Amino acid sequence: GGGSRCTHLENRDFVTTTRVTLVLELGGCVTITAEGKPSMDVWLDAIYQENPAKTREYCLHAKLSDTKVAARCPTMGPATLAEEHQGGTVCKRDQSDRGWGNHCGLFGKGSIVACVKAACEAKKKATGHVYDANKIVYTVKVEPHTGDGRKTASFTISSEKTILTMGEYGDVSLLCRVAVDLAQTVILELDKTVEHLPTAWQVHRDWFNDLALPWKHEGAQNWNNAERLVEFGAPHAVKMDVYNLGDQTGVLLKALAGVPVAHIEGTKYHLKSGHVTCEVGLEKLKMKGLTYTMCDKTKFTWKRAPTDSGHDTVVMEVTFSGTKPCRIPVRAVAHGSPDVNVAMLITPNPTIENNGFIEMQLPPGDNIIYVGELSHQWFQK
Amino acid sequence: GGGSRCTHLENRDFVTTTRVTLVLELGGCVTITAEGKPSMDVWLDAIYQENPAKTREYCLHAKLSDTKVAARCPTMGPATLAEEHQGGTVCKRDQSDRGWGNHCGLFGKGSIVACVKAACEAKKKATGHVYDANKIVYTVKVEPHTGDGRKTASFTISSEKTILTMGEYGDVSLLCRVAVDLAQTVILELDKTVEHLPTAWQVHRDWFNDLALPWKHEGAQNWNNAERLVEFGAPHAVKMDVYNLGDQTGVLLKALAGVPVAHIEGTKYHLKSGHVTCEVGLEKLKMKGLTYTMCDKTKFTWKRAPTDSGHDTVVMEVTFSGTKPCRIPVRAVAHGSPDVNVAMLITPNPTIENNGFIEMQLPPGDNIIYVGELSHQWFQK
Amino acid sequence: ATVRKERDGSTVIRAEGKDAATQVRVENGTCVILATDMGSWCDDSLSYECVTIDQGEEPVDVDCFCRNVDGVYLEYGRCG
Amino acid sequence: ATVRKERDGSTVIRAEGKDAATQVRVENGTCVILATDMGSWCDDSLSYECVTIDQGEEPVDVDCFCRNVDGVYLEYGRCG
Repeated sequence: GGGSRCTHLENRDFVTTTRVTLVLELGGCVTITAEGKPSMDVWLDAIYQENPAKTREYCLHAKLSDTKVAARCPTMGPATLAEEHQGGTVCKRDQSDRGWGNHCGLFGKGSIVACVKAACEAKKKATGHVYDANKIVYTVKVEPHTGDGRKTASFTISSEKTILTMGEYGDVSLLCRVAVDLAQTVILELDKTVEHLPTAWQVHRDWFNDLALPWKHEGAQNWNNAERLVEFGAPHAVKMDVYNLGDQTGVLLKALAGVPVAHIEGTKYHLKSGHVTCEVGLEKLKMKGLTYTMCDKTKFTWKRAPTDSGHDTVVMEVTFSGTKPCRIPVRAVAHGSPDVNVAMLITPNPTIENNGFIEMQLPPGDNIIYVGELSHQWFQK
Repeated sequence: GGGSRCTHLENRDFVTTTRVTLVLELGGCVTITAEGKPSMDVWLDAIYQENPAKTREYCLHAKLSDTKVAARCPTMGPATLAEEHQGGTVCKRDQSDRGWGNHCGLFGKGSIVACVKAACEAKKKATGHVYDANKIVYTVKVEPHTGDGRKTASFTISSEKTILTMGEYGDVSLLCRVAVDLAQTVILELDKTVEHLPTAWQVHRDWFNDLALPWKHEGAQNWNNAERLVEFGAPHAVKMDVYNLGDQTGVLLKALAGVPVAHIEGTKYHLKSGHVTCEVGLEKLKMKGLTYTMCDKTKFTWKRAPTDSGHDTVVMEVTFSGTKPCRIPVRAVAHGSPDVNVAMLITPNPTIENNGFIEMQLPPGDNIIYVGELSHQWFQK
Repeated sequence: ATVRKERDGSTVIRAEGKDAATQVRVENGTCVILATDMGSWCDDSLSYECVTIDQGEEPVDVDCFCRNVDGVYLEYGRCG
Repeated sequence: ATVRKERDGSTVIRAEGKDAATQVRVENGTCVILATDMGSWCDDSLSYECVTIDQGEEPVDVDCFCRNVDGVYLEYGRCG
């Protein structure tokens, strides 16, 4: 290998002195090049919190039960049910036409009230967790970009500095700072059912807090705003039906279309987006191969011929049949100028080790790459 | 009894010559008064069709299965799956980043395709039936509005005339005509589940035909437009997940809020609204009690004293202790004028029968009602 | 259908789908059950007044009515 | 996990949740299964290419990879 992960990412930056200030975005990576120093790949691997605090939970499908209706005749005042002043109920007061044909002395509008008990169907809740800046962890990884190893530093708000040992390449120092409103960021999940849905979504707390659904805190007996999922039928003399507004999963998933899907790995809740600013100290970085002799120019073979890296750099792989380890002779000419070298190594000291990957920058136009006496025509766009 | 149903309805008209042209609305009723003829209550009882034709059915919850993903490297053309040209599948073509780390010679975007089989979950269909003007039936009922019997006439487009026999009251002729676009009116139902929902709703066919859901005709193997309930995840090198958009019941019931709930009684599908225009012939109607002597003025008792009918008429009930049957003496004076009768009978020939209900119109102001020598003060608003 | 007298003087008729369009005897009166949407007894229930109709009156806008018995209520589940 | 050779020369590894972060032997090669969302076998399945990584290359953006064996596919249900 030798740092091939960065060579694959879409968001790749090159930073080319002792310190270097970089911004590390989740899903991106940075390659640091420095004269007389090995190249380093640095990236923000994760931003997560273990066991974040739960927020309120929402009901997606109400379980409606024990519907009761009371009526009073014209002049006889309001119709009442005990369930009007109880928790876990949804009530509606209305008026019905009354007369001699339904036990009233007068013809007119009489009071009618219908109440229903409202609970949540099993496995039909939407849950949330909120982040806390004092408990977030951010993982920064460093790997030598040599082409022949990966180290991890974990940071909090309180622990901003770390020194990583890059084996034989010396030491690298990292001073990282984190940067939106974490206490206003919620990670939303739905209870699992037979259908396949994403793991979770990251939403703004104010949006999560406005969902038109019944809600409660874990452990509460009843649901608040349960009327959101109840519909009352037209009143008859003494009868008024109560209906369900149905399963809200489709409603919620439609509103979540385009919202970023987040990941949960055990007790780790991952932020979908974010960045960290680092100071990378290269003063203790040393090159490996200050003792190795030049590779025999005639013993190379193209394993993978020169190809576009996707980042306006050229990548290749060579096989070596001579004495190992050795420092690889690499150069490139502008077609028509065989004397001047126009190759700018991203892998600065390519070395064949006992059991090869070279990356270079080139000026636009017709060029010829040389890995020893192994040659290849290359046009830089 | 004696025609007390009409006295209870909110939509009540009075029509006061041999023929009479009326409009009969569903949920409404008409009282016909005619000099030297008994009063009649006429109403449109129902507009229905037995066994209407089924329309397309919609899926509310997709059952997703056998998800397969195929990928090709940059330059290697499109990724394909057999399921792309099959029925009962949902497919999405996309591009994924590829390189040496996932078996491609080049770095770049490679083609990726994901396919899923899409069926409907059991009891998760929305069905429709469409009306046909050539098969609609409309039921008109007639009942003597006497206060001491109900007859039904069924009409079609082909059979517009009928003669009903009102027992001793003679005969009544009816010539009825029907009147929106029936072939563009759909009655929508959802399959029954554990929750309580209305029986059905009456919708416009063009609205029913635009529902953004998978659809099919009964008996078809697959669903059309099944992609409406599928969501594809972000593509990785060779893997792309496929998710469900969830149960659409809540989506559909939200759109049906305020839409009129319709009724199904066996094989009868009832229209929620509609009217019929009738010609009612009264030429063969005769009064009953042309032989009965006057009731004894002193043998009445208020069973229910004068009360507002709700239709700017006065209703009451009397008990009689003398010789039966007899014609009830009824009158009313404007307070200050004991000579002049200001009572306008809606029950024109009130009769006490062997095992009583009187309805009158009155001019505004202070009045006194007399049922024999039984009296009652009445202020007309 | 089953009948039970509550401690508040009320009477509760518990009905199922079989009881549709039947007439039952409650104390020294009778009640007519005309509800069309009844099923087997459960939590998904509806409970309301089974209105007493005075002698010589026709019932209006009710699918449960009584004669010669006061304070009657109907309850039914909608399962099955 | 179970292995089966199809008539088209392909190989199908059928895995469950127990198979997460395991290495299996397929013909004269080995495959590493790293899918984290696996469950018991059913209709609610996912099937894709378990990509062969060339010698001296590190796998990138794959949760199933093989060495010294060609045309391998992974399939898993997501029930339980």
